[PDB]
Amino acid sequence: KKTPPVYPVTVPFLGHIVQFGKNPLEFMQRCKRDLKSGVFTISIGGQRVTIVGDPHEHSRFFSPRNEILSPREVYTIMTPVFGEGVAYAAPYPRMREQLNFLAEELTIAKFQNFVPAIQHEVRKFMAENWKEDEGVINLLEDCGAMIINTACQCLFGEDLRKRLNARHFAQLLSKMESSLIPAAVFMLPQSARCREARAELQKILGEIIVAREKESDLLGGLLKAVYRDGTRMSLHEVCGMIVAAMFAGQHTSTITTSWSMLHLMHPKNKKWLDKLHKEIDEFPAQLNYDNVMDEMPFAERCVRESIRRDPPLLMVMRMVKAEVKVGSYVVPKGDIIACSPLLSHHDEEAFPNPRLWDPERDEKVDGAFIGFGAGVHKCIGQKFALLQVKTILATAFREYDFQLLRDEVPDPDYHTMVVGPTLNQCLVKYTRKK
Ligand code: HEM
Ligand SMILES: CC(C)c1ccc(NC(=O)O[C@H](Cn2ccnc2)c2ccc(Cl)cc2)cc1
Repeated sequence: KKTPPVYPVTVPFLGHIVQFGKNPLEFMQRCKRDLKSGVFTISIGGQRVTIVGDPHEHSRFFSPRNEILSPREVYTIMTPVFGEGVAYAAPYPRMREQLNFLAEELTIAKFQNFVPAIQHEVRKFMAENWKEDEGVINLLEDCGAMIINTACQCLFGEDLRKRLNARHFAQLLSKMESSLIPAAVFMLPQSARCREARAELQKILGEIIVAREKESDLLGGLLKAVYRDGTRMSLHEVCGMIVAAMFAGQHTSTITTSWSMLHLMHPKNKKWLDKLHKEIDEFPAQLNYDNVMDEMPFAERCVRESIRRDPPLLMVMRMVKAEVKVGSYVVPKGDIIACSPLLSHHDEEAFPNPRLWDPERDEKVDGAFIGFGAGVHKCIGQKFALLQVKTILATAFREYDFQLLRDEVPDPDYHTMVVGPTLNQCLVKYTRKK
């Protein structure tokens, strides 16, 4: 009549903290089987963390509006990176405007100059960093830029990038994130050390609008935005949404792209690689949007299966404000309710052989895949990242072949906020192709 089962903890203060850390997948795979339930409640620090790990129930986590399931108090962490009154740090109704504000820029209105834009960008890095017909790549780090390069290129305006190069906008981002550290979702020089990089970027920004006025891109659209009460976003409000737009893209999509390339370059998986080829071969250098979008479905599957196997975002969380029932269990207001792409995508009814990479697999429980989340919190970056990644792939597997130094694919380093493949494992020997 109330609640789902709880897991053993040997010593309380710790809870499950290192048991999670070592391997969150193993740990969760264990708990689920051992607790004979897809829905179960673990504990961090005498804080209650009840996971939603049975796929059929995802509706229960992703469907309810923020009041009933509220994300803010979980993501409070980002407030300094995003700003104090933005995204979650903003109140929800006003936040919704921000999401649609952002959404009206990733609107497929502006996607028409993107493809030819990121493509050219992929080459510019390749011809300048991939120089020889014999190759070195730390693909994870090389995709890190190729991603942040093409994106800035796509969303940063000509007058914007000159001032703030792609190469070193990363530098600000990767000085903002360093603020964000482990073990904070359930519990300063850097507050400053990061505030500085944000106040920096911000003035770098407010100094561009003056040149904008006394005289269009993500920023362009963002300033032309007026709220419900006919307000316009303050300097530092807009500043954050750019940060947030770009933070969200950089790692996920880098990882997604790397994880992606890896499986395809692998000898294990090379009927796919040549199925990619039967797909992208008759396509020319001239990449138009119809090509990526209308005529790249197989390649899309790969990227999706990449994200399926190893979701870059292991957990997503709400603070249970009202109390919500899930299957036959009930989640008590005061609990943190979580839902995990990582665990869910390894349910075997949903995804048989879940560590196997099969682009041409389909979810056998409708809704299982939650890589881009679901319900009232569906990712708004999805079609864009999907378009970045697809085009990067096409361009690269275009004129090239790839080899992995290793006998099999890198291990998911679960030792970060946003999980991608291992760093020291991700080296790849490139050779040129015609
Ligand atoms: C490419 C890999 C990506 C993955 C796997 C991903 C995954 C997700 C997930 C799971 C959520 C919501 C889940 C939760 O709140 O717990 C989400 C939300 C969001 N994503 Fe993404 N995302 C990706 C790329 C992007 C990109 C490229 C953008 C922007 C260009 C973006 C912008 C957002 C935004 C704005 C939200 C807010 C949704 C909300 O909380 O209401 N994401 N993403
Ligand atoms: C500007 C406004 C609409 C806006 C509001 C919210 C977000 N949220 C957001 O980016 O979520 C990222 C994860 N993510 C990565 C890819 N897609 C999503 C995130 C990571 C870690 C924590 Cl703790 C919380 C959130 C983005 C823009």
